Amino acid sequence: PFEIVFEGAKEFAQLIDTASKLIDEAAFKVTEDGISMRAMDPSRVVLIDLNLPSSIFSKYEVVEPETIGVNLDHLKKILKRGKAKDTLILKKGEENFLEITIQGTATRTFRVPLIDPELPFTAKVVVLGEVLKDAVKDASLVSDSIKFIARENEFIMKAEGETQEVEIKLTLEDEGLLDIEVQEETKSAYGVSYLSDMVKGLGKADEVTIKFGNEMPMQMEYYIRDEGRLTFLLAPRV
Amino acid sequence: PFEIVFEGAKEFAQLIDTASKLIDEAAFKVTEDGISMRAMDPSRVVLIDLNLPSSIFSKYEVVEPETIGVNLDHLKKILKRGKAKDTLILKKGEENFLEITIQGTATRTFRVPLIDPELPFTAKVVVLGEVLKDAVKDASLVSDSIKFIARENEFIMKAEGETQEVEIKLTLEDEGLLDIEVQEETKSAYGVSYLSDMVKGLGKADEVTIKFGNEMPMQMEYYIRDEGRLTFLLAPRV
Amino acid sequence: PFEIVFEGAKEFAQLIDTASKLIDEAAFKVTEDGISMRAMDPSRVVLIDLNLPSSIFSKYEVVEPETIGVNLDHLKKILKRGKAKDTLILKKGEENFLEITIQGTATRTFRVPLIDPELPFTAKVVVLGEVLKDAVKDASLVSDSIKFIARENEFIMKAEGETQEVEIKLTLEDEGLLDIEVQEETKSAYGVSYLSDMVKGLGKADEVTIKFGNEMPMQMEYYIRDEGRLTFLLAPRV
Repeated sequence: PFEIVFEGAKEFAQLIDTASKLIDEAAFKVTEDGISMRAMDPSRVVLIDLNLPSSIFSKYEVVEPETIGVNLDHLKKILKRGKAKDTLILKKGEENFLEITIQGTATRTFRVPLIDPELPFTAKVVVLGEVLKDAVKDASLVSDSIKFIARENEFIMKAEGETQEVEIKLTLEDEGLLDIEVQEETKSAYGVSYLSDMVKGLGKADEVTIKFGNEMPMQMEYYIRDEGRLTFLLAPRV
Repeated sequence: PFEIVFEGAKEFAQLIDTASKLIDEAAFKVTEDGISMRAMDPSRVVLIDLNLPSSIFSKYEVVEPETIGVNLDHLKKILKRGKAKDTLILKKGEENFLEITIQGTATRTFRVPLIDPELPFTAKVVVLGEVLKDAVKDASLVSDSIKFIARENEFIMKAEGETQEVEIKLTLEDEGLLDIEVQEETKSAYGVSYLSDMVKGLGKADEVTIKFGNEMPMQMEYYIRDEGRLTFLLAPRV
Repeated sequence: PFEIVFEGAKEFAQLIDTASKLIDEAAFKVTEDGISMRAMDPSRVVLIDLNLPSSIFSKYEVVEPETIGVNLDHLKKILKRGKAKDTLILKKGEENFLEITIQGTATRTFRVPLIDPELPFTAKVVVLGEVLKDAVKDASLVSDSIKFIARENEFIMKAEGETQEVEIKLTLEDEGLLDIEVQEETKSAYGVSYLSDMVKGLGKADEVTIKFGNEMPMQMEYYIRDEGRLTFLLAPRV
């Protein structure tokens, strides 16, 4: 059982929506420390790891820890009913139901039924969210895959298509590149469709840390409310 | 014959649009006191009564009273051509045509051809438009019908679906509930689809008066420009 | 070869988009004086003449003049990736490729492959863009053709449909009419679908000069960045 209060329903809705683009259903582990969730998309190409610490909730009361399963598609619809200034209350008792209350000008309570990484990276780059998002959109216009190239103090994203091509270079002098630590020239390619969903909802000024290796998965992480952690693991493109 | 001037074309367009969601054609009675119109939707579940007093028009000149029939679908298209700061001029002479002039940066004149409740309520509630609108949208996500429950100083709207449920409670202490007069516990259910169209265009801060009774129709009314009156009569759901 | 820099990617994207509504592919003549392009739509009803002088570019370097052909549909997609504050760089070397760089928070470079009026008008009218645009939209609601009537100090646009009609009159006293020079009463009709695309992107306060004659083509022109010239020649409706 628990009672968790989050200020800013819209923000929470956004997070869930992002997750729903890849995940249809998932189990949320609710502990005294926070809420965590891990799952893979249907194609088993993306792994998503979310952690929301109790510190981002205006009230976090967990009587006894518990894991709950929910349909994200159904969950998002309800959460999208909340506004930016609305407070969201998540409550769970004995029954297999989740009580979702949107409190604003009035109190609206929904009742929804509940259902039942150690990689040797050789490159780490920290870029601004705006840059990452633009790069992914540019690439989608030319190809279905985007190549990541990381060299000493240099980060490049390229996409090659039938007859078109796009390239985004970045150096320490650039405002988009905050940090870069490369042990050796690193390159690999990933599916643009996946990255599109991943960079969905991503802020403009938020810092995104990307780690990857030659022909190996990419790890992407950024924070929500500075404390919440959203980590993605994306397999390379065959 | 007449010449009626309304300041704010967009506002008028909005009113007509709302009406067009339920009504396809209707007769407008134009008298020296104002413009009135009454009609039922195709399913005969909703009755709409509109009254626009001469006081909301910047100029209201009626030479001789007259009833005119018009296709609301055609009417709305033209009215939607007007902006928020545009002045609307409605003129009618001898012929079976309505002259609609949108006056803004230029004068644009359209010519369109013309075509040819005593209930024993036991509950009256006055709520803010924002509350009513949110409640209807919440409910549409779970069911096709919404239950209205009114008790002494307590108003509740519930919707029960396959496995989901939504509930919105309201008390005098709530900002959404402005007034409540109940003679005895009153309950009934109505179709959400109808209420959706009815609460369409409804303001956020405007006061809506709802009157109903056990398993009987609901009367809903609110004002336009504080003087204009829009009254709906909605049959209970079978 | 050349290197042309334009401040405000979005603005350029808009111009190209407008052109793409009528033209699918076209050759741009790049000279030391500026960039010009002339082409006809598929139905051969509209001729478009564009001239962008070097003065509207923040940097205009043309080593050797050159004509380049491009698919506007492909071009617009890429240009739409630019924001209002982005700088656009167009570069061409030896190969049959156009290098398009959007420079903002980061530098994104696209590589796209390159592919290979003396009328006796009797009426000239200068009207505000807002008026022209509203008039075209009003007319599209009633007919597929709009009639232009120009008399001494009087300009009228009419559209007659099955049973509806629209009319927009303009005099020197009107704010929408800036100037009018008529040698004799002039009238002709044009296709609304074409005018819709032509008035696409057209500003609200920009001055549009229209010249036409009895049952003859209409010439429409307005400026982009006060220096750029966009001229349309529209054949009368049969």
